[PDB]
Parts: sequence; structure tokens; C-alpha cells
Amino acid sequence: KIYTKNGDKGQTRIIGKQILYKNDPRVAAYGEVDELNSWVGYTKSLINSHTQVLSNELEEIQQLLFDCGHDLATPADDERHSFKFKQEQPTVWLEEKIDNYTQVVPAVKKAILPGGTQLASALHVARTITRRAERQIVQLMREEQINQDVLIFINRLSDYFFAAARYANYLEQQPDMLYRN
Amino acid sequence: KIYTKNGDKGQTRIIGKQILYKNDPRVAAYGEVDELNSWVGYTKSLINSHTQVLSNELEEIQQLLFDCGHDLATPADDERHSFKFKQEQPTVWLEEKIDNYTQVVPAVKKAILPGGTQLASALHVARTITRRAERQIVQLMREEQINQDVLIFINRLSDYFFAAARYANYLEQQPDMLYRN
Amino acid sequence: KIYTKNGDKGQTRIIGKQILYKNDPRVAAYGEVDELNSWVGYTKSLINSHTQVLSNELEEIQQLLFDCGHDLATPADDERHSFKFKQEQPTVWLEEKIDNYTQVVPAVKKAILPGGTQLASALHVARTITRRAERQIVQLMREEQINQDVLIFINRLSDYFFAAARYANYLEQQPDMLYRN
Ligand code: B12
Ligand code: B12
Ligand code: B12
Ligand SMILES: Nc1ncnc2c1ncn2[C@@H]1O[C@H](COP(=O)(O)OP(=O)(O)OP(=O)(O)O)[C@@H](O)[C@H]1O
Ligand SMILES: Nc1ncnc2c1ncn2[C@@H]1O[C@H](COP(=O)(O)OP(=O)(O)OP(=O)(O)O)[C@@H](O)[C@H]1O
Ligand SMILES: Nc1ncnc2c1ncn2[C@@H]1O[C@H](COP(=O)(O)OP(=O)(O)OP(=O)(O)O)[C@@H](O)[C@H]1O
Ligand SMILES: [Cl-]
Ligand SMILES: [Cl-]
Ligand SMILES: [Cl-]
Ligand SMILES: [Cl-]
Ligand SMILES: [Cl-]
Ligand SMILES: [Cl-]
Ligand SMILES: [K+]
Ligand SMILES: [K+]
Ligand SMILES: [K+]
Ligand SMILES: [K+]
Ligand SMILES: [K+]
Ligand SMILES: [K+]
Ligand SMILES: [Mg+2]
Ligand SMILES: [Mg+2]
Ligand SMILES: [Mg+2]
Repeated sequence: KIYTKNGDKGQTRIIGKQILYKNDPRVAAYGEVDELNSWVGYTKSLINSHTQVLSNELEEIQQLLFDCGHDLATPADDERHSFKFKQEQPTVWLEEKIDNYTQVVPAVKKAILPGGTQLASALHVARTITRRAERQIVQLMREEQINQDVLIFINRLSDYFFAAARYANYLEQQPDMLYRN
Repeated sequence: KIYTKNGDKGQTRIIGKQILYKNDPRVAAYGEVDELNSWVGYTKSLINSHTQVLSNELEEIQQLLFDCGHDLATPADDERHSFKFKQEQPTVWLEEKIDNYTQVVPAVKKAILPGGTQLASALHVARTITRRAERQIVQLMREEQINQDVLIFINRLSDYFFAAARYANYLEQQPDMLYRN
Repeated sequence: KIYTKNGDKGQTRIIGKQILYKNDPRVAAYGEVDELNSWVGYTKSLINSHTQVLSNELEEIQQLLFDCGHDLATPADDERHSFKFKQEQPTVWLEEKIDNYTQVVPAVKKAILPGGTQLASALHVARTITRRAERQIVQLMREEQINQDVLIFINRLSDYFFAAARYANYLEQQPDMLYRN
């Protein structure tokens, strides 16, 4: 059964099987990445005919987030369990999308309100959940050795979600709204 | 008026009327349960003709979450205020649903990406918000005596949301996607 | 480029340019306000013909939340950067809406389940995210001097979202459901 009940008193296992409390900074870090991954799934479910071009990359992000979570759940000192996530290829992939979407949409010099279409608005929610997960990752980094490649990718990912949100509005001919002061 | 302004300097009351700061671990715990309850309401609003079978149980979860929040807001040592939540019946109810939904959907041996239909994706968001609330409950448990029955139910509840998310995809003939490595 | 990479090791700048870790209580506070602002954008995107009357005020809240975030990112002691947010006018505006929406909808004497229409349910999610951001603001207040006007408005704002959620249900002829005990 998926329910083992071993977590009923508030403790759980990480990779390698060491037991931690569920509020441990490590468990909060990969838990927030799981929350982000679920929100990306929700965002993907809002795609329509006008925004289908974004579907493949959202699913790829979900696969990458699983790799990131895996590494966050992995203690550095247990040599039986290696980190799997390498930032270079996925991060350059995000950057290419950021550059492309920044070029195509109307240039702004002011902050935008996070909103517009349902999909663009969901991409802004994704942007802010990514940044929340990043804060938890940094809390963990300050106490334990982490795969720093995960932090590089998670940082870049919220810039991706910002650029993708603007692109989603552009795909539905929805202008962005500027902050008034 | 619902606005009393007594909370304007960042303090508030729990059951029994003792005053705590709004960032107190207790207030964060039942606040996260309120956030979960609101997300379950949102998830319920996404039900359609194909997924109506899930409506009653989502509303029942909302009623149960109110009982859970009540107990988390109740200090153990104030004998004027008793715990109301007893885990056995609601938890066995969740387990029966987990068993039923696990049986009906295609068996997997790999992790799934959290996503699919809008409803299944919302049920995965519910799964991860439940787990976030659980972490806050454990933070509170480590400082204060709690109704441990709430923790048992909240633990089981995120396994319910996982099984229900797979079932929602099944109800709309949407396959789950496997993690690639 | 929007990606500078200066945040790749988990530190970032606030207003005035001092560097903090991304898990610093200040950065968590205005980060949670950004998350709220994105959720308000998402909520606004769910408006339909029956609920158009709520569109202007949601966008106004988004502009106000930017002012609030600005002040939370501003250290009190750096006199080069003044607080911009003054609570009186926006807070009285919220209160007038609370009074109006409380009058129009069916009176209750019991707690309601947070749910109903998709929009009303999203307004309850907004209510609980506002309250989460409030907890982070109070964490910051307990360590650093803040613009206390932001806390007054953020407190009142979750009462606004509660009253607006009930009003959204009323606009679509959806009754609220009461807590059963
Ligand atoms: C880390 C981990 C995860 C991570 C995975 C990635 C990450 N790090 O962020 C996260 C937090 C996402 C996760 C989620 C869940 N998991 Co998990 N997970 C673990 C854990 C602790 C380690 C697995 C491991 O060592 N892998 C290391 C490598 C070398 O092996 P691997 O084959 O590549 O491992 C993969 C699988 O374990 C897979 N996976 C992870 N969880 C689950 C759950 C199920 C049902 C399946 C089929 C596969 C699977 O992901 C791993 C790759 O990253 C184990 C504990 C244990 N006793 O095994 C549980 C454990 C496997 N997971 C469990 C469960 C129940 C869940 C959830 C259903 C919980 C929930 N209600 O949300 C979810 C959703 C699963 C999904 N999406 O399909 C149970 C499964 C019990 C069972 N007999 O079915 C276990 C055994 C824990 C327990 N309670 O004892 N989990
Ligand atoms: C605990 C509590 C809650 C909990 C309830 C369950 C939980 N523990 O998680 C939570 C956090 C969910 C909650 C939410 C809210 N509450 Co409240 N709640 C309290 C509190 C602290 C204790 C109530 C109590 O002692 N009950 C113990 C038992 C023995 O009595 P009871 O009749 O069963 O109590 C029930 C009611 O209080 C009901 N309830 C809880 N909140 C509210 C709000 C309203 C308007 C109504 C009609 C009923 C109601 O839930 C209780 C059962 O669990 C009081 C403080 C106080 N001064 O009374 C406020 C208080 C009742 N709540 C208040 C408010 C405004 C709210 C919110 C509208 C805040 C918001 N903006 O989100 C929401 C939403 C309410 C809803 N869904 O209808 C105000 C009501 C003021 C008024 N005159 O209308 C109070 C008085 C606090 C205050 N500011 O002084 N709250
Ligand atoms: C505070 C701040 C914010 C706050 C704004 C309000 C708040 N306090 O909550 C928040 C957290 C919301 C924010 C968000 C983002 N920001 Co910002 N922000 C800052 C910061 C630290 C201070 C700005 C300042 O001093 N203003 C003070 C007053 C006197 O000047 P001002 O003209 O009124 O400032 C306004 C603009 O800066 C505007 N703004 C804020 N961020 C951004 C980003 C862009 C692209 C634009 C055009 C405008 C803009 O908001 C301010 C008014 O409150 C700077 C750091 C820096 N080096 O400048 C970055 C910085 C401007 N932001 C940056 C970025 C990338 C972002 C995000 C895209 C990050 C993301 N992926 O989510 C988002 C979204 C922006 C949006 N909605 O359009 C980058 C811009 C780099 C570039 N060359 O494009 C900067 C330079 C930080 C960095 N990485 O070096 N940020
Ligand atoms: N509340 C939580 N937040 C984040 N991560 C969690 C949480 N609970 C468990 N985990 C992590 O996710 C994995 C799968 O969760 P699962 O709920 O199966 O664990 P458990 O709660 O320890 O056991 P069980 O639910 O069977 O009693 C755990 O092995 C642990 O690594
Ligand atoms: N930010 C918050 N997060 C979680 N729980 C809260 C928060 N603020 C208040 N509470 C809890 O929810 C109850 C209802 O909230 P409410 O906003 O009415 O309280 P308040 O902020 O203390 O008062 P007011 O908003 O009238 O100034 C409170 O009595 C307290 O138990
Ligand atoms: N994870 C986060 N959570 C909340 N606020 C953040 C976070 N990261 C950065 N900030 C704040 O938001 C502003 C804009 O974020 P941005 O991502 O551009 O910053 P950075 O991560 O420091 O730099 P970069 O992403 O270019 O490496 C920052 O200047 C800082 O004030
Ligand atoms: Cl071994
Ligand atoms: Cl600006
Ligand atoms: Cl008494
Ligand atoms: Cl797997
Ligand atoms: Cl200067
Ligand atoms: Cl009640
Ligand atoms: K489990
Ligand atoms: K290792
Ligand atoms: K109130
Ligand atoms: K008691
Ligand atoms: K950036
Ligand atoms: K200042
Ligand atoms: Mg960054
Ligand atoms: Mg569990
Ligand atoms: Mg309040």
C-alpha cells in the first residue's frame, strides 16, 4: 500500500534512509520542489490551442524538477548516493528561451503586474513558487552541503517563468499592465 | 464587523483567548490547514460531468479539516477546551478510497509526474499543500503537545490526494506520465 | 538580460543594495507578497460576465501590493529610501467593500466552508495566501523595523478576500456551505 504509516508520528526518511523530522530544512526543500512540480503540472493543464507551443517545455521542467528534488534529498556525505543533476545543459536551455521570449514580446522598462490570461497568470504563480522553493533551498545550503547546480537552475527557472508568462500573454494578444509608480 | 483591528500589530488569539504573534508555530499550523481547506474548495470547483463522483468526498475533507484546525488551535493544558478530532473513522475512510482507487487505475512501478487533467493536477497541488501543512504541524508538535490524531489523518490525507489524482486522470481517460529516470 | 546570475549562490539585494541570503526574513516577507500578487492576478483571470464588477478592485489590489512589497524591501535606517505606503485611504476602501459585501449576501452566524464557484474559491485561496504573507511580515517585524502601515493593510486585506469570496458566490447564485459542527 502507498500508506505505510511510518510517518504517522512526524518523521520520515531521505535518500540513504536516515530519518529526519518532517520539518527538517532538507525535507522542506525537496517538499517545496514537489509543490512547484505539481503547480507546473496544473499550469500545463491550462494550455489551449493558442498556447500549445509551451507544452513540451513545461513537461521537461517537470522531469528536471524530479532530478533536482532527488539531489536535495541526497546527503552529500553518503557516497553510495551520487548527485545526478548537472546544471549546464538545462540552464542554457532556459536562457535560450528567456532570450527568445524577451525578444518577441513588447519591451518594457517598468515592472509589470503579474497577471493577464489564465495561463500567463499561472506562469507568474509558478515564478513565485519557484522563488519560495529557492528560499528553502538556501536555508538548507546554510546548514548542509548541497548540489549547488540545483540552486543555479532553480534561480534561472524563475526568470524563465517570468519570460514565459509574458510570452503566454503575447500568444493570446493580451498586453501586460505596468506598475503605476 | 469582521474586521476588529485587534490584529493590526501582528498578534492574535487562539482557542481559550491567549494571545500569540501571528508567526507563532501554532498559528502557522492551523493557518496552513486553512490554506489547504481553501485549495480543496478550489479543487472541488473544477469538478465536471466526468468527475462528479469525487464531489462529496472533497466536501467531507473540508469539514474534517475544520475539525483538525480546531484541535491545532486548542492548547493541550487548557482543560476547558477539549480536542474534537478522532482519527480512526476518517482515516479508515481515506484508506478505503486509497485502496479502491489504487485498484482501478493502471498499476505503476515508477514515479509519476504530477499533472494530467486540470482536476488531477489540482489534486496533486492539494497533495503537496497537505504535506506543507504537515511540516508545520510537526514544527508545532516539537514545541507543544498536540492532538496526535490530527497528524495521523494529515499524513494519510496526502496519500489520498495522490490516489485521487490518479483516479481523476483515469475518469477522463488521461494516462499518467512516468518520470524518465 | 533579466538573468544576471548574481543570485546563483543564494544571495540577493534589497532596496539600497545591501546583500542578504534569500532565506532572510525580509526577503521571505516581500517574496510572499509577490506570491500573493501573482495569485491575485490568477484570480482576476477567472472573472466572467457574472463577476466583472470585481475586476477593477483586484487590479487595484495588485498595484497596492507592489507598494507594500516596496516598503518591506526598504530598510528603515537607510534614509535615502523612504516608505511610500500609507494605509488610511486603501484600508478604508477595503472596509467600505467589506461592509457593502457583508450587507448584500445572506447573513451567517457559523463558519463557512471556503469554496463554491471557481472565482469564490480562488478568493478564499487569496485570503489564506494573504494570511501566510502576514505571518512572514510579522516574523520580519519581530527582528527589524517595518512600515507598520503595510501590516494594517495586509491584515484588513484577508477580511476583504473573505467578504469578496462570499460576494462572488452571491453573484453566481451559489449558496455558501456551513461548517457542520
Ligand atoms: C525521495 C523520495 C521521493 C521524492 C522523489 C524525488 C525527490 N527526491 O524529490 C518525492 C518527495 C517526490 C516523493 C514523492 C512520493 N513518494 Co516517495 N520516496 C522517496 C524515498 C525517500 C527515496 C527513494 C530513493 O531512495 N530513490 C533512490 C534511487 C537510487 O532509487 P530509484 O528507483 O531511482 O528511486 C525512485 C523511486 O523511489 C521514485 N519514487 C519516489 N517515490 C515514489 C513512490 C511510488 C509509489 C513509486 C512507484 C515510485 C517513487 O523516485 C525515485 C527517483 O527520484 C523513498 C523511501 C524508500 N523507502 O524507498 C520514498 C517512497 C518510495 N515514496 C513513497 C510514496 C508513497 C510517495 C508519494 C505517493 C507520497 C505522497 N502521498 O505524495 C509521493 C508521490 C510519488 C510519485 N510522484 O509518483 C513510498 C512508496 C510506498 C509504496 N510501497 O508504494 C516510499 C517507499 C516511502 C515510504 N512511505 O516508505 N518520494
Ligand atoms: C479558531 C478560530 C478560527 C479558525 C477556525 C477553525 C480552526 N481552528 O482552524 C479559522 C482559522 C479557520 C478561522 C477563520 C476565520 N475567522 Co475565526 N476565529 C477563531 C477563534 C480564534 C476561536 C473560535 C473559538 O474559540 N471557537 C471554540 C468553540 C467552542 O466555539 P464555536 O462556536 O464552535 O467556534 C466556532 C466559530 O468561532 C467558527 N468561526 C471561526 N471563525 C469564524 C468567523 C466568523 C465570521 C463566524 C461567523 C464563525 C467563525 O469556528 C469555530 C469552530 O471551529 C475566534 C476568536 C474569538 N474571539 O472568538 C475567531 C473569530 C471568530 N474569527 C473571526 C474571523 C473574522 C475569521 C475569518 C473571517 C478571518 C479571515 N479573514 O480569514 C476567517 C473565516 C471564517 C469562516 N470560514 O467562516 C473573528 C469574527 C469577528 C466577527 N465579529 O465577525 C473572530 C471573533 C476573531 C477576531 N478577529 O476577533 N477562525
Ligand atoms: C525590490 C525589487 C523587486 C521587487 C519589487 C517590489 C517589491 N519591493 O516587492 C519584486 C520582488 C516584486 C521584484 C520582482 C522582480 N524583479 Co526586481 N528588483 C528589486 C530591486 C532589489 C530593487 C529595485 C529598487 O531599488 N527600486 C527602488 C526605486 C527607487 O526605484 P524604481 O525605479 O521605482 O524601482 C522599481 C523597478 O526596479 C521595478 N522593478 C522591480 N523589479 C524589476 C524588474 C524589471 C525587469 C523591471 C523592468 C522593473 C523592475 O520595481 C521598482 C518599484 O518598486 C532591484 C535590484 C537592482 N539592482 O535594481 C531588482 C531588479 C530590478 N529586479 C530584477 C528582476 C529580474 C526581477 C524579476 C523579473 C525576477 C523574477 N524572475 O521574478 C521580478 C519581476 C519583475 C516584474 N514584475 O516586472 C532585476 C532586473 C535585471 C534586468 N536587467 O532586467 C534586478 C536589477 C535585480 C537583479 N537581478 O540584479 N523585484
Ligand atoms: N510532509 C512532507 N513534506 C515533504 N516531504 C515529505 C513529507 N512527508 C514525507 N516526505 C518525503 O516524501 C517521501 C514519501 O512520503 P510518504 O508520505 O510516503 O512518507 P511518510 O509520511 O514517511 O510515510 P507514510 O505516509 O507511508 O506514513 C518520504 O519518504 C520523505 O522523503
Ligand atoms: N495571518 C494569520 N494566519 C493564520 N491565522 C491567523 C492569522 N491572523 C489571525 N489568525 C487566526 O485566525 C483567527 C481569525 O483571524 P482574524 O483575521 O479575524 O484575526 P485578527 O487578525 O487577530 O483580528 P482582525 O483581523 O479583526 O484585526 C484569529 O482569531 C487567529 O486565531
Ligand atoms: N528566491 C527569492 N525570493 C524572494 N525574493 C527574491 C528571491 N530571489 C531574489 N529576490 C528579490 O527579488 C529581486 C529580483 O530577483 P532576481 O531573481 O532578479 O534576483 P537574483 O536572484 O539576486 O539575481 P539573478 O536571478 O539575476 O541571479 C532581487 O533583487 C531580490 O530583492
Ligand atoms: Cl548498502
Ligand atoms: Cl517600475
Ligand atoms: Cl471560563
Ligand atoms: Cl521512478
Ligand atoms: Cl547614494
Ligand atoms: Cl461555526
Ligand atoms: K505514504
Ligand atoms: K552523496
Ligand atoms: K478579522
Ligand atoms: K485542552
Ligand atoms: K533575475
Ligand atoms: K528608510
Ligand atoms: Mg534570481
Ligand atoms: Mg506520509
Ligand atoms: Mg486579521
